[PDB]
Amino acid sequence: SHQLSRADITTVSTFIDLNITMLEDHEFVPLEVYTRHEIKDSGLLDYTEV
Amino acid sequence: ENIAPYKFKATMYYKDVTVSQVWFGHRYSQFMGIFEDRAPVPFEEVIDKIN
Repeated sequence: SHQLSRADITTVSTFIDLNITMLEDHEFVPLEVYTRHEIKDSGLLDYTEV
Repeated sequence: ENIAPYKFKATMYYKDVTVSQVWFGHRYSQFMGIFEDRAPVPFEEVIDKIN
C-alpha cells in the first residue's frame, strides 16, 4: 500500500519520568548589624578626641 | 535598635581669667602662683554685646 513517517502514528510512552532539578548558584554579600565604627561612635565621650 | 547619640550644635561663651603673682629678683623673675579660671558670660552680654 504505502509508507508512513514515524510521527504519523500515535506514540505511547513506555518510559518513567524523573524530573531532577539542579541547585542554583547563590551569592552571599557582606552583611552586618553594626559596623566597627558605629560601635565606636555609640559612646557619648571619647578620651582621645576630647 | 538605635545606638548612635542624638547630635546637635551648641555655642560656648566664656572668659578665661588668669591672675599671676610674680616675684622680681635681682637678675630674674619667678612665678609664685598662677590662678586660672573660667567664668560664664552673662545673658546681657551675649545678647547685647556678642550678638
